[PDB]
Amino acid sequence: KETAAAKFERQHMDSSTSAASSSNYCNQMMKSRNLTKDRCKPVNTFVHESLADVQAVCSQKNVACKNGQTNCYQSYSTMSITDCRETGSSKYPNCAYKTTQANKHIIVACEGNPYVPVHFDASV
Repeated sequence: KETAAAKFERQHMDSSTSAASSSNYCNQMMKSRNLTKDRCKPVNTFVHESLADVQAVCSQKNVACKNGQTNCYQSYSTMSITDCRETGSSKYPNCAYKTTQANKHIIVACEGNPYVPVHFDASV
């Protein structure tokens, strides 16, 4: 059954692009990563870095997660991220997203051994 660590990679990693390059990125990626299968996931972030650099955040700065959990970590560095937010025209199964490209610090929740990212908490 898909592990939380593999789910994190499927929902949030895009190491094969340095940034989104068209306003269609989100529409394409959300669908291809199967995030719109049962319903339109309202918001999702993609990280354009190597997985190794993202797993390493689990050893960077410890911060409370937005929900008060103490297993969150904030990247020491800014990262290339694409934010995808549902549009007013989004209608299941035709989920429609606005693509935003930015460079920010990321916040993830880590668990297990090896200790790796399992949830994308926020970009700051």
